Amino acid sequence: MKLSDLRPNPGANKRRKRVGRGPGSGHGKTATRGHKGQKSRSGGLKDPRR
Amino acid sequence: KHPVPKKKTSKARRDARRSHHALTPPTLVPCPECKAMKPPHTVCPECG
Amino acid sequence: MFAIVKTGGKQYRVEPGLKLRVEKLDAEPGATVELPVLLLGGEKTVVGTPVVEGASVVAEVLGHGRGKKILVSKFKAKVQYRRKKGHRQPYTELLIKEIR
Amino acid sequence: RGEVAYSGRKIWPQKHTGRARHGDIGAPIFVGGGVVFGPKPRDYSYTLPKKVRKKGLAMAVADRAREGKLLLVEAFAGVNGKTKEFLAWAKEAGLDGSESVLLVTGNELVRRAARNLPWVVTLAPEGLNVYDIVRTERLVMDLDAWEVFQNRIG
Amino acid sequence: PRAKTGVVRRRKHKKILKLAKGYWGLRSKSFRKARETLFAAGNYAYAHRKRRKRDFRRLWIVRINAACRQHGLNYSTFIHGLKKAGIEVDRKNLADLAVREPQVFAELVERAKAA
Amino acid sequence: MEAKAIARYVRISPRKVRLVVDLIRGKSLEEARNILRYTNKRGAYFVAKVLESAAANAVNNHDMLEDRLYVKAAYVDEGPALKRVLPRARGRADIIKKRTSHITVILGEK
Amino acid sequence: MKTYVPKQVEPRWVLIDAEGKTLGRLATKIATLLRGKHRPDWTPNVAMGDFVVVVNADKIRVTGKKLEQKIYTRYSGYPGGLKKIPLEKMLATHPERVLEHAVKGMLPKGPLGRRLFKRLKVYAGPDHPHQAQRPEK
RNA sequence: GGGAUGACCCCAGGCGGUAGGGGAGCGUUCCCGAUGCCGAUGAAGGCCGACCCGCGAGGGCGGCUGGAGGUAAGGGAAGUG
RNA sequence: GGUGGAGCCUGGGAGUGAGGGCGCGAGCGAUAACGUCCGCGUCCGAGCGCGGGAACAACCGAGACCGCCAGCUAAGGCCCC
RNA sequence: CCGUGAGGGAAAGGUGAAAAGAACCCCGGGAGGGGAGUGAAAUAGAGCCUGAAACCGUGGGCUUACAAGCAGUCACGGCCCCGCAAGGGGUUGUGGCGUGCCUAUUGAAGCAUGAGCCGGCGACUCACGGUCGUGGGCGAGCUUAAGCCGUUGAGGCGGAGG
Ligand SMILES: [Mg+2]
Ligand SMILES: [Mg+2]
Ligand SMILES: [Mg+2]
Ligand SMILES: [Mg+2]
Ligand SMILES: [Mg+2]
Ligand SMILES: [Mg+2]
Ligand SMILES: [Mg+2]
Ligand SMILES: [Mg+2]
Ligand SMILES: [Mg+2]
Ligand SMILES: [Mg+2]
Ligand SMILES: [Mg+2]
Ligand SMILES: [Mg+2]
Ligand SMILES: [Mg+2]
Ligand SMILES: [Mg+2]
Ligand SMILES: [Mg+2]
Ligand SMILES: [Mg+2]
Ligand SMILES: [Mg+2]
Ligand SMILES: [Mg+2]
Ligand SMILES: [Mg+2]
Ligand SMILES: [Mg+2]
Ligand SMILES: [Mg+2]
Ligand SMILES: [Mg+2]
Ligand SMILES: [Mg+2]
Ligand SMILES: [Mg+2]
Ligand SMILES: [Mg+2]
Ligand SMILES: [Mg+2]
Ligand SMILES: [Mg+2]
Ligand SMILES: [Mg+2]
Ligand SMILES: [Mg+2]
Ligand SMILES: [Mg+2]
Ligand SMILES: [Mg+2]
Ligand SMILES: [Mg+2]
Ligand SMILES: [Mg+2]
Ligand SMILES: [Mg+2]
Ligand SMILES: [Mg+2]
Ligand SMILES: [Mg+2]
Ligand SMILES: [Mg+2]
Ligand SMILES: [Mg+2]
Ligand SMILES: [Mg+2]
Ligand SMILES: [Mg+2]
Ligand SMILES: [Mg+2]
Ligand SMILES: [Mg+2]
Ligand SMILES: [Mg+2]
Ligand SMILES: [Mg+2]
Ligand SMILES: [Mg+2]
Ligand SMILES: [Mg+2]
Ligand SMILES: [Mg+2]
Ligand SMILES: [Mg+2]
Ligand SMILES: [Mg+2]
Ligand SMILES: [Mg+2]
Ligand SMILES: [Mg+2]
Ligand SMILES: [Mg+2]
Ligand SMILES: [Mg+2]
Ligand SMILES: [Mg+2]
Ligand SMILES: [Mg+2]
Ligand SMILES: [Mg+2]
Ligand SMILES: [Mg+2]
Ligand SMILES: [Mg+2]
Ligand SMILES: [Mg+2]
Ligand SMILES: [Mg+2]
Ligand SMILES: [Mg+2]
Ligand SMILES: [Mg+2]
Ligand SMILES: [Mg+2]
Ligand SMILES: [Mg+2]
Ligand SMILES: [Mg+2]
Ligand SMILES: [Mg+2]
Ligand SMILES: [Mg+2]
Ligand SMILES: [Mg+2]
Ligand SMILES: [Mg+2]
Ligand SMILES: [Mg+2]
Ligand SMILES: [Mg+2]
Ligand SMILES: [Mg+2]
Ligand SMILES: [Mg+2]
Ligand SMILES: [Mg+2]
Ligand SMILES: [Mg+2]
Ligand SMILES: [Mg+2]
Ligand SMILES: [Mg+2]
Ligand SMILES: [Mg+2]
Ligand SMILES: [Mg+2]
Ligand SMILES: [Mg+2]
Repeated sequence: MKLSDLRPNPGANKRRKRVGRGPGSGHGKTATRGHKGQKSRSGGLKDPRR
Repeated sequence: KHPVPKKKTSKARRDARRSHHALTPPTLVPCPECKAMKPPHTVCPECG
Repeated sequence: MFAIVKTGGKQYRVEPGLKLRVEKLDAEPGATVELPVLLLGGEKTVVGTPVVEGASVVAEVLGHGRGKKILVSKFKAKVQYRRKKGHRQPYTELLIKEIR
Repeated sequence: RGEVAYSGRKIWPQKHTGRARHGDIGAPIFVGGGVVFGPKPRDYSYTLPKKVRKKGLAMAVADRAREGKLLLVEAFAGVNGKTKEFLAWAKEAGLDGSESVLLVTGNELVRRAARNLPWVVTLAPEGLNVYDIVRTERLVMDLDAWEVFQNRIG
Repeated sequence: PRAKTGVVRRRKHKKILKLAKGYWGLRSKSFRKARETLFAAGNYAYAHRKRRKRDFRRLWIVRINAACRQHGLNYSTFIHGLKKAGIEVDRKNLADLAVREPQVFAELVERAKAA
Repeated sequence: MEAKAIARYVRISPRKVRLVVDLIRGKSLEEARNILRYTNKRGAYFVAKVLESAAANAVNNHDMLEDRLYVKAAYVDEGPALKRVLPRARGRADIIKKRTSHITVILGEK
Repeated sequence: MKTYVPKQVEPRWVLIDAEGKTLGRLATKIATLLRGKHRPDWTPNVAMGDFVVVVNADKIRVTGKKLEQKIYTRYSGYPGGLKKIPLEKMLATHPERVLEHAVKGMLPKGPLGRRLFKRLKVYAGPDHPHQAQRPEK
């Protein structure tokens, strides 16, 4: 082995969800939050488990 | 009140406005006595 | 003399020596291709039926192409939907040798 | 925006000036305003399971041993450290400086003799780590060291 | 590490403006009016690729129909005659025949009127 | 062979002076000389200087023969604008731009 | 294989009597001729197509009550500036014009359709300029 | 299915799409790779291009400019479009 | 019978909780409303992509993976535009 | 600089290895330029590295004064250019087609929001818990925390605890 070939297994990095970069790219604009009120708002909702 | 332009006028529509803005050169006669050039019906700048 | 032949779901008017581009057909470059037994003579009478049966056109497969890229774009206003796709269409280039 | 220099003052009355609408100029929407979600000091450490470092150490040696690139030596004699003296013992050792070498010995004199070679990295045995095994083409230990590397695994 | 815009956004805009070369006024000069014009020009191109196929056929027909009205019949009967005669040759594209090869065209009229 | 003078940072509005430069272009230096004298705009003063500096540049530098000079090319580009505050009613304060011309006369032989 | 398109053709000329031909039925034909849609090299963007001369206008006949009942309208830019001219008065005043307006309305709109109209020359009764060619109906 | 246990060939199907879910990728800054490699016979950046590769985001290549930097394969992390 | 982008079970992520036109069944209205309220269906919503209806979200036709200067049709059309 | 005052509060870096920072001459009142000279380079000339875009200008090709429009697109033709050529680049005469982008809405070209244009800044993060998944380690077990030793980009130890 050497540092060139080290690398991780095919699971194990994933490497995550952007949100709010371009259209198409999926998430974009509304950033998966979808159209107005409280849940889209910054502090969002009231703690739904109660 | 207070009229205002509704759209920035285009580079073309303004330059078209200026289609009349060109100067015409001064109209000049050669001086009967002196060598030089004069507007007619005026007194020569050299040798009145 | 001329011939009206059919290749790739399309009909073209071939004289001998004419180079022409055609929906891509399966054969090596330089192989010889016998074009389906076609539709018309340039000496007239021979027309007939779907196809005059047994008279042929032979053409040399000159090589295989890919056409100049066409950009296929799709845009839907106020829905935030755009797609951009390049497409270039495979072809085969032929030389018309003789009309049999 | 809370940590930037500027005032807390509202810049404009908020209605009727014909302009957009603002707070303090510390707001991240202003040039010179605060950053949003940018870096703060953080500690990147985590605790890798000891068994996993133990194994990966063993495995990393093994990978070198299975290449035949491990060599254990006794005593040097390229000691009393002078990189000239080490360079001799290294010649007889067949290490020509054509492959990076990781040299593990507790002998401070041999260590400093090799320290300055571009192709040598050196360690006390108690600091054997896998990152240095993998960086180096050849692994070289003495008979101490290798003894404690052994007692360290298991 | 901070990754600022740097070179990227300029290149993106330059790309579009190259595509907009030749458009009127700001539509070639301004990244936005360029981008807007392109959206159009891209859906028009797709629409008119679809409809170039229609546009050409309509011309062939007017020309076919014109030439066999010279020989005294319709387009509509003529096509039936050829459907009858098995002559599904014509592929209206060959009104090339109708113009350059008149006597070939005439023999096709005849084969058509026998039905 | 050509000769050129450029007056730079001439404090005048390009549109205004460009208009007289338009008067003398492709003209023989002798009529250009007359036109500027009897053209009434502050722009003739300036172009005249550049003209002359370029005609002078022709004879003493590029070996160009004064009698054969005409204006082969010429133009005014627009230098940096001096900006000043103009106080208005109800506390207002606009900015007038006092603008700047870079005048170029380029001479050639007929 | 590209579709054929003419190089410059030479204009043919035609002459029609129009006496007793009806109106829209004559106009239909004059239209197709003007366009050149009989010529089977016809092309939409060109203006290849016959010039047309018509004599014995004023002698067009029409069916129904249209001589009294059919009105042509003309709007000036001005208030109340809509003029209503009944067919009979037109024929009695500017016969032709009745064919001209019938063919104009039947040619395509545009710069080219406006040129084709220039190639229709309509006269009342007989004669005309004689130095072109002109076959018949 | 082919028995290459395939990374490909053949056959048959599906492939409008906002909210939204899922999946693959492009690029940007930084790190290891790096005491290395590219570089004045010209780095980055800029301006062109009708050429090549890529579905695309992009990557090349040539010319001009520029005059001191740049940074592979493979992986890591983010003030990343 | 039906192998279907069917069904059922467990669990991760949602978004939605302003609907609208049309048809048919009612109520309210005046056997008014481009009215209003329910029911069953549909389409627009998201198919303001395509053909027809002069033009026109939802009426008729038809579910647009890409390319073709090939063919057959739908609705609607075939005097000229 | 703004505010009576508490107080608010900016912009603004880069010639060149080296000033060798352009003597002298010419136009000019100066400014500026033109030669000369320096320099590897002077569109490195001090309003100085690179020098993008909006914006303005000179010159050249095609084009346009009986046509009408979200400015394009598809076709054919003219002229100009590159080429060996069926080739391609430019431009646009005529013909077909064609209701800007974003936002918000049941529904917008909409006579509903937003935007003069260009460049640069600009918004899903981090910590600690949780709960799922996934990659690995060990598995009736798993695992250390604070510390301590070592190292100076070396790791180990530590079993309280959970
Ligand atoms: Mg997604
Ligand atoms: Mg979505
Ligand atoms: Mg969500
Ligand atoms: Mg919103
Ligand atoms: Mg919500
Ligand atoms: Mg808040
Ligand atoms: Mg809140
Ligand atoms: Mg639209
Ligand atoms: Mg959109
Ligand atoms: Mg504060
Ligand atoms: Mg503060
Ligand atoms: Mg402060
Ligand atoms: Mg306060
Ligand atoms: Mg306002
Ligand atoms: Mg500030
Ligand atoms: Mg700051
Ligand atoms: Mg090394
Ligand atoms: Mg090394
Ligand atoms: Mg940095
Ligand atoms: Mg940014
Ligand atoms: Mg079709
Ligand atoms: Mg048929
Ligand atoms: Mg005042
Ligand atoms: Mg005051
Ligand atoms: Mg202003
Ligand atoms: Mg398929
Ligand atoms: Mg889809
Ligand atoms: Mg679907
Ligand atoms: Mg080298
Ligand atoms: Mg050199
Ligand atoms: Mg960089
Ligand atoms: Mg470069
Ligand atoms: Mg690098
Ligand atoms: Mg950010
Ligand atoms: Mg389902
Ligand atoms: Mg679920
Ligand atoms: Mg509710
Ligand atoms: Mg809502
Ligand atoms: Mg409700
Ligand atoms: Mg409802
Ligand atoms: Mg009914
Ligand atoms: Mg209703
Ligand atoms: Mg009702
Ligand atoms: Mg009702
Ligand atoms: Mg419904
Ligand atoms: Mg909606
Ligand atoms: Mg909608
Ligand atoms: Mg649907
Ligand atoms: Mg509409
Ligand atoms: Mg319609
Ligand atoms: Mg419709
Ligand atoms: Mg529809
Ligand atoms: Mg489909
Ligand atoms: Mg003060
Ligand atoms: Mg310096
Ligand atoms: Mg020199
Ligand atoms: Mg330069
Ligand atoms: Mg320089
Ligand atoms: Mg500057
Ligand atoms: Mg430098
Ligand atoms: Mg500079
Ligand atoms: Mg510029
Ligand atoms: Mg010009
Ligand atoms: Mg007229
Ligand atoms: Mg004209
Ligand atoms: Mg057009
Ligand atoms: Mg908006
Ligand atoms: Mg709203
Ligand atoms: Mg509303
Ligand atoms: Mg509403
Ligand atoms: Mg409007
Ligand atoms: Mg609006
Ligand atoms: Mg309003
Ligand atoms: Mg509103
Ligand atoms: Mg911007
Ligand atoms: Mg998150
Ligand atoms: Mg967590
Ligand atoms: Mg978690
Ligand atoms: Mg496990
Ligand atoms: Mg210590």
